[PDB]
Amino acid sequence: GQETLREHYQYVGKLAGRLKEASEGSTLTTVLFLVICSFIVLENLMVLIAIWKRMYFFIGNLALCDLLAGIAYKVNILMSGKKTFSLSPTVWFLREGSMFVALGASTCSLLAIAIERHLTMIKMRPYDANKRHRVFLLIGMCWLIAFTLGALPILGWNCLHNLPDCSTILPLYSKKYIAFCISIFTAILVTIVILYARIYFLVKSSERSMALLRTVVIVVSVFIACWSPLFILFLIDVACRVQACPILFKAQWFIVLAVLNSAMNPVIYTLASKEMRRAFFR
Amino acid sequence: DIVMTQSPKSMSMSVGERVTLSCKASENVGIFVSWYQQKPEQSPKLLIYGASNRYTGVPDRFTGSGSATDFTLTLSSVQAEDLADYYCGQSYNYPLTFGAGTKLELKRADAAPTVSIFPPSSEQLTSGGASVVCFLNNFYPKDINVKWKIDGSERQNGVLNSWTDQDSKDSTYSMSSTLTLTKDEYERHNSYTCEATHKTSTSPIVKSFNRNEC
Amino acid sequence: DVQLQQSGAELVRPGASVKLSCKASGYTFTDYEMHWVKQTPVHGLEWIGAIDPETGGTAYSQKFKGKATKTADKSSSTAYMELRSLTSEDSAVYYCTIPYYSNLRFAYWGQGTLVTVSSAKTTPPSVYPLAPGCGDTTGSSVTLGCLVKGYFPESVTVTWNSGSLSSSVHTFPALLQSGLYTMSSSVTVPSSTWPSQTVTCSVAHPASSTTVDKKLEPS
Ligand SMILES: CCCCCCCCCCCCC/C=C/[C@@H](O)[C@@H](N)COP(=O)(O)O
Repeated sequence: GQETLREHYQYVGKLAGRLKEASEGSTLTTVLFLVICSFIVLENLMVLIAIWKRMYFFIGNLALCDLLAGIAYKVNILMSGKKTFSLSPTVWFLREGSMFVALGASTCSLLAIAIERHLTMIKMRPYDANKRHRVFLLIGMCWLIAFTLGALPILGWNCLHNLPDCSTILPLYSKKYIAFCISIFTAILVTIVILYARIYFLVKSSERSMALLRTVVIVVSVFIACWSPLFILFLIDVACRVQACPILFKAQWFIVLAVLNSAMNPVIYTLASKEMRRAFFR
Repeated sequence: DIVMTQSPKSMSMSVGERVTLSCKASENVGIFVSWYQQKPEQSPKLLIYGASNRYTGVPDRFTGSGSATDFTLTLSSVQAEDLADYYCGQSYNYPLTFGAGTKLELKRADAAPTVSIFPPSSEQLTSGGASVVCFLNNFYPKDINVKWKIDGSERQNGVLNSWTDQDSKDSTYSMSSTLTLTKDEYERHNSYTCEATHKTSTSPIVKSFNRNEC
Repeated sequence: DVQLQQSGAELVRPGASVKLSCKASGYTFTDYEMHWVKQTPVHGLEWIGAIDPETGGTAYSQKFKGKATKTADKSSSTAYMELRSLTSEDSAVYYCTIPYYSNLRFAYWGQGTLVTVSSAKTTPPSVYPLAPGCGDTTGSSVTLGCLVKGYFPESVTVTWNSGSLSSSVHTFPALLQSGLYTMSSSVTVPSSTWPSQTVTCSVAHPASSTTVDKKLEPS
């Protein structure tokens, strides 16, 4: 299926002409991002072996999401660039949809941590058996929405045989699918920032009350500092017509800024008890 | 290759009208069709690439459309600087094939040509040549057909035809037809005729001379 | 930013060869193809071929396999096209253009190199006065003119009474015929102007250092 990818990469502008052989390479940034993947797989593997003893499953689910995100982007670099024209479009949907299920479950799990710290606070509703029925239905819905949204192009919703709907970052994806992903990502983002402000507004109750919780809800909002410049660029992609906005060609720098969020999540969420500080005493 | 058939060949417009240019393909081209504009001794300048993607600097009056085979380009208000030649080209398979052309022109009221015929000069007959010149100037529209009749017989070999574009004041055309013979053939016949056909007259406009009496 | 400077103005004998050039600036030259398009008034726009600048690989049309030959020098960021044994069919304007980002958008074109294929050394024109056929006019105006036949090369300059009359004059462009150009011009006056005053044709061919005045007398 090489000529199908050739026509879409000629429509987008990443392949210049029907005679030129492709040569998308740097050999600097494509070894840099591997060491970024080599740190995300190394950080998140250490989180999973360190836990053995409710507690820690939400941190363990998130570090599992960031593990597979580090595995899939390391897979994605080795199958992109000059190698991406040896791939079938059915293989191409697997390479790109593997990053929408891992990063989709990573962002959905951050919402599940947001509902967990909100639930056990001021009001114990008897609507939910909160023992293990809540922790299983959250993580089940975090991975069900991620696979459903992430594998939604390969089941049909793509720009195959409809070139004006082709995105410039993802040359086979649908711009209407991206606008579905923009509108529900912001719906995840405005949900987290109103719950995290509600948790800060509901710890004001009856040494002192130093409240470190204002200082941590700002530092966990590096999530908007890591993820929103990609979704500006997705909003640029759906809005800009083809070959008119050339900031979309440096989009791989906006991808890693969403994937360095997977490196920060072992730092932001494992500051309790300081496990690593004892775990390498000798 | 892939033949692109572009219509109309030329269309006379006044300022503010709507026009729609058609470009059909022999094959499926997809949406790779472009639209170009050309002005005299200038490069073709791209207006619309893709299905309907306006290049930078192209105004809102230019509108593209089409898919696979049938393609259109419309002007919602023809302005004075849009008076140029236009082309369509396929860009889906190498070799690139373009259309034949569409000339946007200025429309005015009709004008009959003013026809004048001229003998060979005395100096050219001393050198063995003999040119007969017929001037057809200030006429509208450009649709004109000119015959050269020598003793009633049409002749087409040895004819140079020059043209002006639309005038800088009249917005009319002008034509210069020059029939060149030898001296020995020019002295053989008598009736020499420049005959013209135009919209402004049902009968053809004729101006002629006999070489014997004067 | 992106210009395609193109070596224009050529003039070549039949059976000889010519090598044109298109010079690129404002972008990395080895990342986009170079294309060459031919424009005649008869055949319209014709595609000659293309070339990938890094790795000198070409693709032609079958009509031009044998006429056109393309190279690319990436150290100077310019592309060359060589026409070989030219006839009169090969006299046209040759454009260079790029598929900017892709073959979808041919946004940047060159400027054209005019190629005129003639066969003569610089020859001064013969100027002949065109006077009417000794029939007195029934109409008000009197139309009369000047004929310039058989000159090479181009740029010639015609004026009427050294420029003293210019109202309602039609100077027609030249045509290449048998390797030689030919230009005509007509001036229109009322019956009271000619032959009462003197109307002469002032023609000047600078490439042969020739200037000739021809007075238009009746007969
Ligand atoms: C509900 C939340 C939704 C959020 C979903 C996660 C969004 C993250 C999108 C991740 C997509 C990144 C994958 C892109 C890879 C491309 O850079 C290369 N394959 C193209 O390189 P090439 O081979 O073309 O040279």
